Amino acid sequence: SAVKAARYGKDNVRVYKVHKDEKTGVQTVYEMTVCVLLEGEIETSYTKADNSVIVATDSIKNTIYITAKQNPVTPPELFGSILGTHFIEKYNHIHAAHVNIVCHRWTRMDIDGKPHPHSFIRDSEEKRNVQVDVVEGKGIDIKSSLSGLTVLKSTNSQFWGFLRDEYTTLKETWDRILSTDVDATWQWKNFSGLQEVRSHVPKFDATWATAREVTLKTFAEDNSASVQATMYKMAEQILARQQLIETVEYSLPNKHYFEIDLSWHKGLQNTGKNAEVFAPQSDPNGLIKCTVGRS
Amino acid sequence: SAVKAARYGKDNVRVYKVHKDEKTGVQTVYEMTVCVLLEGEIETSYTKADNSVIVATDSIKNTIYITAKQNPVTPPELFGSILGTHFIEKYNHIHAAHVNIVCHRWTRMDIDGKPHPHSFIRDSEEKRNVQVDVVEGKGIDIKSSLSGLTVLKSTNSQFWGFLRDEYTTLKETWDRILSTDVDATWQWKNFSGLQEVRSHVPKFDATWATAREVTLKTFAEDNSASVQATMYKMAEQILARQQLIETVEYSLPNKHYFEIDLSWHKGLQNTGKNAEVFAPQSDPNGLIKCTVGRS
Amino acid sequence: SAVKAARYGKDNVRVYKVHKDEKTGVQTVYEMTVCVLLEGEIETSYTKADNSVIVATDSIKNTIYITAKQNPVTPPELFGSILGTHFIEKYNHIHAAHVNIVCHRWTRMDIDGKPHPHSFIRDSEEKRNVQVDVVEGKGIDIKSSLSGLTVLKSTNSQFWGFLRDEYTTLKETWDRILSTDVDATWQWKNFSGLQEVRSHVPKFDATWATAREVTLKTFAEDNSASVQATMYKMAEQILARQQLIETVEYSLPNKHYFEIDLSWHKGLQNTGKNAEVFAPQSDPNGLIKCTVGRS
Amino acid sequence: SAVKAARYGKDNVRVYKVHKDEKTGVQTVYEMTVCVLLEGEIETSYTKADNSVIVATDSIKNTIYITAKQNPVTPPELFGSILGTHFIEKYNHIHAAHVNIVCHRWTRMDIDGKPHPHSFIRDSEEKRNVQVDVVEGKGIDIKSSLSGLTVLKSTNSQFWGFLRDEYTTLKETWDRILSTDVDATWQWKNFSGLQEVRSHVPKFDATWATAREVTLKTFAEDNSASVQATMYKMAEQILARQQLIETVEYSLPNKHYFEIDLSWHKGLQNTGKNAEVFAPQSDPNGLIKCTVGRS
Ligand SMILES: Cn1c(=O)[nH]c2c(=O)[nH]c(=O)[nH]c21
Ligand SMILES: Cn1c(=O)[nH]c2c(=O)[nH]c(=O)[nH]c21
Ligand SMILES: Cn1c(=O)[nH]c2c(=O)[nH]c(=O)[nH]c21
Ligand SMILES: Cn1c(=O)[nH]c2c(=O)[nH]c(=O)[nH]c21
Repeated sequence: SAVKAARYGKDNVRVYKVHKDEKTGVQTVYEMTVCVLLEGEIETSYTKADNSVIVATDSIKNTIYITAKQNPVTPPELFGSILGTHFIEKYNHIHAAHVNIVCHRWTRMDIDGKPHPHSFIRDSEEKRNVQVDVVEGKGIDIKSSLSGLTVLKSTNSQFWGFLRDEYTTLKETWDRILSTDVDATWQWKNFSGLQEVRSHVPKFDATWATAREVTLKTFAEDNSASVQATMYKMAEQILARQQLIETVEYSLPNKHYFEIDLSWHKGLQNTGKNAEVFAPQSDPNGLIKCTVGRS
Repeated sequence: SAVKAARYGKDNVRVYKVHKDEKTGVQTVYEMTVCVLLEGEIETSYTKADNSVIVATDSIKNTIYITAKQNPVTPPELFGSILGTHFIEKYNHIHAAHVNIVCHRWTRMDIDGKPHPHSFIRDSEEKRNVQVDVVEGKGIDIKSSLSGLTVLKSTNSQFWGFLRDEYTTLKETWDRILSTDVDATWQWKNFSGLQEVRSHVPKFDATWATAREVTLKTFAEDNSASVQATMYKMAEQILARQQLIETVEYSLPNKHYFEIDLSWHKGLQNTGKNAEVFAPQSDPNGLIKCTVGRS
Repeated sequence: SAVKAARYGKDNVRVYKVHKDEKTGVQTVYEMTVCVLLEGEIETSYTKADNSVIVATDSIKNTIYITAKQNPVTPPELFGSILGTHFIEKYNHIHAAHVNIVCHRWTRMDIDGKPHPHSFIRDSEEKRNVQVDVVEGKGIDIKSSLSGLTVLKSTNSQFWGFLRDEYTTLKETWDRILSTDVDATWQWKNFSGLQEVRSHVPKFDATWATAREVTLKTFAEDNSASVQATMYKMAEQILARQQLIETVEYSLPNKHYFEIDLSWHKGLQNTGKNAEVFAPQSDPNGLIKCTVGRS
Repeated sequence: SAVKAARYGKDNVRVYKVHKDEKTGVQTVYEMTVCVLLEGEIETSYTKADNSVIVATDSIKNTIYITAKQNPVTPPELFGSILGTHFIEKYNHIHAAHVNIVCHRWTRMDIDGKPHPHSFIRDSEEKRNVQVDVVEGKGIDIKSSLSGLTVLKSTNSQFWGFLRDEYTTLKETWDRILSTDVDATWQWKNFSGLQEVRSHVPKFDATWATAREVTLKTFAEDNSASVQATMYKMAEQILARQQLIETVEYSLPNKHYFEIDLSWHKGLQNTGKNAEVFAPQSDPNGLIKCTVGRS
């Protein structure tokens, strides 16, 4: 039998960093959860009990804290690239590093209509993530994403004209609620190395901001023919705004809100144009995905 | 053996309601999760298999939807009072109704710097809750609360001068991170019945807004001597601003962020005044509670 | 304003202890999650920023580990009583200790049809818990419980003869699925102090075993007229088997499994006597409670 | 811009099925959660708002229930293959179906030392899963797995001889606790179609049983040199026992239990050979993976 693939490392490493401006006294915090998995010439640790090739996962954890202490942790695309590059340069037998970072929100509080210097609030569970794969001799591949962005529109969503056969009971509709949790990922063109990633630093935050803005505006303004149609419009726009992106992927659940027929009770009217009270459904849910690239 | 206490009903009933202003075309959504438990002369369903005294939990579910269709669902203090009163008036053998409502956030989206008519975003998992106990002949007792409000301040929190004995290892500090998830509850004076609850309707939203504002401002501005001291200041203020509140209760976890000593690595300085990178601790956590009333 | 009630302490303290029999070489592990909250003359920490009265929550954490090192951790009723008694005896101004312990399952593995000396498996998420309140001058009050015991029976459950009115749509049934997650609590007679708790040590594990056995056998064998009726039969039996219990409380969700009408598809028969495929409902759920004591 | 990849369908479809033996009166239940995603000539639903190519996700849900009603649901490898084949044969423009099934445990209860005919218990949260990809013209690819199997051994695990450099603080050890949640996947040789899957039906349950048995025995009996070494031994054995498996993949977290130094308290000895009380760590955790195939 043989080892076809192997990777190992440390997951769920929580890190917080504070930056203090001695001038203004203003403080800014960053909190993330980091995972680093390594690959290389490590097969013998599995096959011959040879631990000599293993950089202990505890040491990988130490390295994450040390790297955060000596480098900026934002944007996460840069921090991930520095961290991944460290491992492949430091250890001759390690040839790839896979770094996943989830950034948690700590938004500056406004007290009395004005930004507080050192107090923050977690406004929603939405995350900004990055996946960075640093492979010796093959550069740096970065996928950036936003996830956990939950939205709902109460009208201006339709779903009619779908295939109807002997398995179909769903009625066509011209006015429904649409609600989803957005997961959007944009994949960057391959970078030759850290120097190239550093040269594009300003584009990272800007592109995340654009992806978020296009998602929200399109969802709110599109008179949606389907989740499929609306998501394609979002991806099209993002690709048009940033040339250094190769593909955009969206994965959207369709979280159903059902009408409740109350006519059995005193002829109460609560369906169609009279629908006011709905039952949110926890499961099942539609799941719609698409990856859009350049023609 | 005998039945000392008994209650039964329906939990986890998800409800959504939309209000449409035909004039402006503006739509407003409300989403909540409701639990209703009843008490009364129902012992025989337990002791003699007598189902005749049971209002089926499925019927309680129907009743929640019907009541939401025919009444306003906001503020939740009023909706809960209407729902609880319904059961005790409708069924002669039911003498108490206990209604718990959790309101989920659906905040109107701003697109292009302006409120969208029918699109919403879930901004944080913070909840506004109510517990309403409607007891025949004893009026209506309402406890209102906010929970899941997660905040952090990066400085201006101290903890020194605590008891030191042979079980103590904790070092005193004059500058630490303070982070918590706020759970605050204000208990209203007993109301004689629905008419009295209706007479105070405007105070409900106003008091929730005040509780939230006082919590956030006090947390941000207090140079905290301890969680105990800071929380007492919050409760004091709320009681001073609303006479119809009898008590205010706070329950605050102390979510620890530990310094990381990196001196073993090239003499790197990351403790005390040089602390920049911290390790958030998932567990254990301090838990501090207090109930403040009027003297 | 005044402090009406106050308690503080450490939550989510995970503890593991191993016992090694040098004779047989057999090892036994115990893993629990502990919470300790104290009450006493501590108001001034809230009102005057006086930390001198505070036993730091970090010290409470240290104390839990030290106590587990020097005492048996089983049965949890005894360990909780020792831990709570420690605080009220040690600190003159602390007058009550509230200890909650959740015991996690680590069941010895059987390899080749025989008990392994030092390997264990977590067989289900069911917990054994205790709540111990040690109050100066008022003895020790112990509530023991089992929770997270999930069961289902596919027939021999009925529900008919309930109240029918204009809010009712539910059909009567003589054959349905019954599924629930059992939460059962038995409250012991008050104990005068540690000496008395030690004198009854053998009854703790025995009573937990009896409660579990009676719950499982009654659920399996009762031709259930309702959740209410079946749960009362369980509580009756437990009270009859252990005199030192004052009350037994059960809290049971009714986790619904709905029939699916497939007749619209080629006249397929899947309801009533022909029901084979069902849809488990995640929410809402019935919730039925009862506390049974001695007449 | 162009559609590079697209898939859509229904997730989180809960299904329960009961089988009743009219002879013995014995009943057997199966409960699963199913996800089906389709691919094919559906780009125009995204690009031109053409819903005519969409088999509604609600219809996919109906199809899952109908298929479960007319076919056996066990082993899940067969049920998944039937369900996936249905879509590609039924709809000319659908060319691939991806079916994921999670099977939940409902284990027959033993009452009075004997199997009950219709009562079951959920013994642990461990799952048996399958992923089936049915691709037109390319056969059926099946990956089977077990996950959520949580185990711990209190001794007979070592970790020494790993790389030591300026990032290393971890001490070598010859006796530690090892605990993990096992996720094991075995990938079958490609099958030409349903007929071939049906011909191997008996191997599915047998191979799952073997994978589970080999995992448990190896974990318990190996004097582990590392997680890497122990997991490789498991995969080797499974491959040797079933020729129709091409690869075996394991993904194992290393859930740390730390020693607690209590020497600061009255010289208490709780480290090394005297270690009895440990602190389970919720995060971070090592994560070790490997895919083993045939040489
Ligand atoms: C309600 N609904 C389905 O049943 N399928 C689908 C789909 O593919 N896309 C939708 O936008 N909605 C929807
Ligand atoms: C850090 N810390 C403890 O250990 N105990 C306590 C307490 O009671 N209150 C605090 O504000 N912090 C704190
Ligand atoms: C199905 N069902 C209800 O609707 N109510 C009730 C109840 O009170 N008790 C039951 O056992 N079942 C049930
Ligand atoms: C404790 N520990 C580490 O720090 N790394 C590793 C590793 O790769 N493998 C282990 O078995 N343990 C371990």
